[PDB]
Amino acid sequence: VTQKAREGTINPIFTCQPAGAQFASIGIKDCIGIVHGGQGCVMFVRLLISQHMKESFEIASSSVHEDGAVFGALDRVETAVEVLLTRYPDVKVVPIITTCSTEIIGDDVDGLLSKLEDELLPTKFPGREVHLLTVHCPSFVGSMITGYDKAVHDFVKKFATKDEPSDKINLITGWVNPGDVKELKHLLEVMEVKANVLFEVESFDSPLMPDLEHHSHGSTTIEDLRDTANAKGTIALNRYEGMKAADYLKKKFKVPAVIGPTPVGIRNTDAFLKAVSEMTGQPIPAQLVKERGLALDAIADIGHMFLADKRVAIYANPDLAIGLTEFCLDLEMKPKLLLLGDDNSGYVKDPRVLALQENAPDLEIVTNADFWDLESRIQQGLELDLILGHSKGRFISIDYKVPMVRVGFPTYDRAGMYRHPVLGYGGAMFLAETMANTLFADMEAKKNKEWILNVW
Amino acid sequence: VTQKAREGTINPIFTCQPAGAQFASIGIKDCIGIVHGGQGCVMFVRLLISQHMKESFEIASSSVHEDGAVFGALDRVETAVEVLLTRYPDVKVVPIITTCSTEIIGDDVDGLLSKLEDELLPTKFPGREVHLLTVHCPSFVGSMITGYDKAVHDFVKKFATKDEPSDKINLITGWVNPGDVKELKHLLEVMEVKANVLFEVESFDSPLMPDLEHHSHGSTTIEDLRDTANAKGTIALNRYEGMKAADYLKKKFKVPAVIGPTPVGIRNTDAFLKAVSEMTGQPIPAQLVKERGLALDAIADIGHMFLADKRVAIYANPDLAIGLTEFCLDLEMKPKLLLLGDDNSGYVKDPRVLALQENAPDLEIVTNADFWDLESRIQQGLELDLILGHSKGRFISIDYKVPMVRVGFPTYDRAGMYRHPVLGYGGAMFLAETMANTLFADMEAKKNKEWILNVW
Amino acid sequence: PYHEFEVSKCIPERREHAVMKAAGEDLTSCLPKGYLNTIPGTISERGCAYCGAKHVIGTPMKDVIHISHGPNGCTYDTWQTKRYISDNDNFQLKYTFATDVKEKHVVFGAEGLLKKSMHEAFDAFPNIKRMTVYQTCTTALIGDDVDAIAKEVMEERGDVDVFVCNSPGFAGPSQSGGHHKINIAWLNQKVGTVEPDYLGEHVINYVGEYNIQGDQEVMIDYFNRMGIQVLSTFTGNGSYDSLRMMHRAHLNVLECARSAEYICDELRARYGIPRLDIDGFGFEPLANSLRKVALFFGIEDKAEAIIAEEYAKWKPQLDWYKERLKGKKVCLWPGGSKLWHWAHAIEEEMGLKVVSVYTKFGHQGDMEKGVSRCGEGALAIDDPNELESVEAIEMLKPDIIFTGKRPGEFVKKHGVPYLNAHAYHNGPYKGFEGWVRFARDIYNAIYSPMRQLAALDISAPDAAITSGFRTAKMNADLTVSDEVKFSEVLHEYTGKYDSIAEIRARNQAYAAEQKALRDA
Ligand code: CLF
Ligand code: CLF
Repeated sequence: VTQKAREGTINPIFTCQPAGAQFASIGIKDCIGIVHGGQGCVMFVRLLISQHMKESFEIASSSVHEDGAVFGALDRVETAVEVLLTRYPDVKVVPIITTCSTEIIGDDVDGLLSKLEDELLPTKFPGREVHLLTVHCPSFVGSMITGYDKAVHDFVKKFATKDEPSDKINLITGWVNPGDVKELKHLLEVMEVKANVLFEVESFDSPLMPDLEHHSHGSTTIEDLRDTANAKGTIALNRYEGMKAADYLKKKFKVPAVIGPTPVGIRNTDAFLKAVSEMTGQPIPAQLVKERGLALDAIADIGHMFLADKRVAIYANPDLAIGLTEFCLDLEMKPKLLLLGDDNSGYVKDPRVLALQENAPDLEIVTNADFWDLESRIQQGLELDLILGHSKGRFISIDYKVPMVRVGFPTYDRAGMYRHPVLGYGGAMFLAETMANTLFADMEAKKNKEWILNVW
Repeated sequence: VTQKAREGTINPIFTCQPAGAQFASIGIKDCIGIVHGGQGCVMFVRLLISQHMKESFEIASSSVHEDGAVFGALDRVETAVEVLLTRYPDVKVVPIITTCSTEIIGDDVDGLLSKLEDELLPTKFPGREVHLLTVHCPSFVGSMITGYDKAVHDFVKKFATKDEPSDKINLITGWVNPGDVKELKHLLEVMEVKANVLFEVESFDSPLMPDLEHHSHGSTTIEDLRDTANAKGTIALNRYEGMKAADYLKKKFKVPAVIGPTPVGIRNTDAFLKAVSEMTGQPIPAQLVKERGLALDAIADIGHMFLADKRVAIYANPDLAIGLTEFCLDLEMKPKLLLLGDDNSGYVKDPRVLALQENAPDLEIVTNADFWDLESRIQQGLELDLILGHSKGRFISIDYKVPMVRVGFPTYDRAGMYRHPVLGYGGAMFLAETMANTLFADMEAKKNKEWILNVW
Repeated sequence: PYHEFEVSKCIPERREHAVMKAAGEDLTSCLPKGYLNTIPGTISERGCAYCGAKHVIGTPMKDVIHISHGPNGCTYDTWQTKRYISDNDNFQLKYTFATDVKEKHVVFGAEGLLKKSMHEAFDAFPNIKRMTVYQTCTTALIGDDVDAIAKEVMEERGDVDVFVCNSPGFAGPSQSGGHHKINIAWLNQKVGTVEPDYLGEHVINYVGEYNIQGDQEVMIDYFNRMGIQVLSTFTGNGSYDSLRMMHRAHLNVLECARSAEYICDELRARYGIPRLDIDGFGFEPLANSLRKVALFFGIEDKAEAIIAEEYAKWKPQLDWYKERLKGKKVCLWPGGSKLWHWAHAIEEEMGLKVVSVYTKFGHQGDMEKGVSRCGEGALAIDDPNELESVEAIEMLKPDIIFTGKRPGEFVKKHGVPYLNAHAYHNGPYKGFEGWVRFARDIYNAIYSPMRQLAALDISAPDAAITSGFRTAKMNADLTVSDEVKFSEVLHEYTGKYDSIAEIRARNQAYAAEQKALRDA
């Protein structure tokens, strides 16, 4: 594994921790977060979520200015909570996300919560159900991935409450698209398994209705989060985006936790379903065999004809990127470069990465990568047929004429990618066919044996 | 409207009538057709269906040779029926499809059916349920569209039988993909409407199973076809692919027939649902309003930003092509060329076409077109941003650098296009987004304001 | 009178940030406040001072490494969100730089990391010899001395030049703090440090233009045709070294006075360079602006020739859309100058009725400009929040809204179409051709057949379900007369999807020709 030798960043792959906490927060029903810090820290993240989803989500700011930084800005947070609660009477959850600036100056937002709950909520909102929490997100640590992981842990720790036992499991999806959640919920529904899904982000896709306006929102409720303590078990798909919350549930309420695999491709979907079957006692039914068979038939049409020996560079959220690498290897492609864009120390200990090093021979893994890793390797002579990654690496694809399949977050340069799964059997079929069609369009653009697309 | 001035064909858009009858036949459960004529007439059609579906379907030949042409070849058909029935014990429907050669020499296949049912079936297959019919398909008349239309009429006329009345309607889909049928069946199921669907082609997409092999087949049964006579009404989506069967049902059994519209795009899907609602008495429910709203939200993201004023050439099956033209006009694009690839005289009297002539100003409609119509118009200076059409026009797209969205039949140069709808609200969202993504990939390949794909 | 919103009664400070124009009032009667601190928790639209400095003014420069001293997040958040293009192969859009400050650098100092990051960036891009270092929140609090590091790096390389922008996000109420900071910094550090190679007979500085979708290239084309040398452009499609030569221009042609008036006022005060405020948008404002510039140099006849030619080419097409757009209501919701650049021209030349304007960051000067150029009854808001915007829409019922992407996606879910006031839709919107492109965008958004389809409830018992198609022209022709509908002089927009390719391929030809003659 190669750690990036440069210390500065040229073209970052991820953004900072507060952005991840904000993205986790928008997945909860009746939740508006307050980002404690500068206005850019919230406005850019709302724009970035808007680029991915083409929808607007409500996140607030405490609006720290020069006097706030010099003199302390806890009064800004107190004002922000009051203004937000008076003007939005439907809000029940207010997470207070710190940024780099207020993490440096040491604003004690935890202690402020106690004062607010003892003074402001009982006085000016008597009888109203308001839950306040803090998510500490110093942007000079980690990345948006670690920010998301920490926020999920913080939401679960705030709400999970022991009660009567439930037959449900906890499914912590990780940072996934609305299309991914639909696929996972479909799998669980065929298997006849009830779950507390963290998070229900299908309602991110909101309809354009004739009369009743209907805005984009999350659908995970406080009741879902409260009931996490009473589940039969927790399956966290992403080790870097939800293992902290699952570890908390195991340690505090003795809820057994199964971490991974990310169900990318046929084989990892099987492993995910087997974990669900072990946790719940529910057999894998014949309908899933058929849906798996359909995905495999599509893959067989293109596999050793078009995907075998294709050279691929992959970057995404870490779990998705690693799972995509494994799926590409199963499809007989040749992954050449895997970019893991932050400083997490668990990558080199990850059993999935250790297996990749053992049996993926011509694959280079760069940890703490940026896009200059990919681009400067191409300039030095790395030859690729395909890239899997999100939209901020689009100019590498455009300028060096390597086609790219848009996966992960954010994918803003293609229409409706958030509505398609990359997880499950449906996602595997979608992924493999999108790779083939991306390659087909490239052969036609370059006139590269383009006559061969007739009797395959 | 322009009729093609040349008399010969350069690069035909459709194939001949027998191919259409063969495609209609593979949609019936336990049906293997015998193409009466030369072996090429069946082998090429099996290959063509294979190109579209990447699956193999059983169609037989009577294998007419030189002595079969000079002398009679009805003995070949008698032998073919016996051989096919002995070696395939599960077959119940055997349509005899004639070709150009046996239509020219006047082989009396209708009279042969009477002899076969009086002598061969009672004697060598006693008690076996075998239905034989003829489909007369002289390839020097019409095209594969007229062949399909005639075969649907012939299947319905063979089987439809008056019985106890049924609450079902008849849905004659026309020549559509398995993805199209799934969408239409979804719409009917939300509306709570039972239908005799002609044809059930979702099982064209067969799974790759672990143990028990399962081949591609059609799922419309003899019982479905028998019950067509007892329906509340018939909705034929395509005027050129199913209006004859619907007219027969009205004339013979007084089953009211509603012809069209082809539910391509938002507006025509509404009209189709209103026809279903009028026929059945069933209201349009709120779930369909939501699914329609979702499709409209996707369209609104791309419409006046990327689709408005795009110049489009369209060819497909006639009904789909006309409906695609109407959808493109609703999307604010500028259709420039519509190619209707056969000699049907109903196009110029088609009310949809008359409306296009009235309010689509810069649109040229070519009837009896071939691909040289499109290509020679580009060589003379027609400028296009997009093409909608099937795969046999791919070299126009490749050589003149006009992107193409693969619609209709056959689409063999892209993976899995048969699994996506172009009908209904789901099809409208899929169509509009595929057109946007085709345009996006083209801007990136040509570096044509490709920086603009960031904050749309 | 001061407009108080139902949603803002609990925050009474908001009352004096909105006015409604009333007959019998002038600028001295009432005026919304501006350039104040933001009320926390309002979900306002405001950004940070780093945005105003780096994202808005700094990055447009095309031959510069723009490196932010801070963690990756600030750099990522402003990357690939803007549409200022350049003829340097869009270097400023494709490459972005951070020092990637970590916790060890916060605790122990990040100046060694900054120096090493600067050397790495110069090493990776050896054809780039210019650099700007931007402060973020993190490195501005801890007291990193960027200026000393820039001095050290310059002397170690010997062939690079570094500009320092100390504009952290918290240092100001909005992007406006950033505008002011970067203007004064560039003036004090960089202006006067390079001499022009050639000075023509009529030299201008084009100030306050950021080349959104080629807006600057459109304006350079006009100036070339009048024989006017644009010494430098601040800063769209601008080169570092030309901007160091600003002290040698005969005239400052100021487009956006919200972001660049500081450097213009100081160049006027120091070097005696006159300041000429112009409009780039509209037919009549753009014509008058060209007339003034040509008049200053005594070359008026050249401007008149451009104007006649452009009117003959584009006025018939603009009037086609103007006839179909009369009486339609619009909310004008940019951040800054585009509210007063557009409010009067859009009403006069497209027939639209401007029912509301707002600014995110503009001072009281922008509001006095905007209130002056708007009609009576228009709603003028300063530092709007999301709930105020919803209330305004429910009160004013606009047919289209000009706003940002994310605000546009919000108002979409309330029935209204939007055009991107910031990044444009099918831009550039400057020029005579650009105004026609703007009118077509407005007409396409308003008269979309999809918009009427979305308004239709198909589950209603007697729903007006139809089949076939409709076009925007069918919808818009329902509003015009027979004389307009069958006019033989009005026709739709006849322009390419990329109008800048031909304009840019003309500015470059001119440059080549001028070089040839000069070198001879
Ligand atoms: S055995 Fe061979 S392919 Fe067959 S016809 Fe004969 S030469 Fe030709 Fe032709 S037009 Fe269609 S495909 Fe046939 S029915 Fe006639
Ligand atoms: S890493 Fe914020 S955008 Fe920045 S200069 Fe401060 S206001 Fe402006 Fe991450 S938490 Fe945020 S986005 Fe950066 S500041 Fe830090």
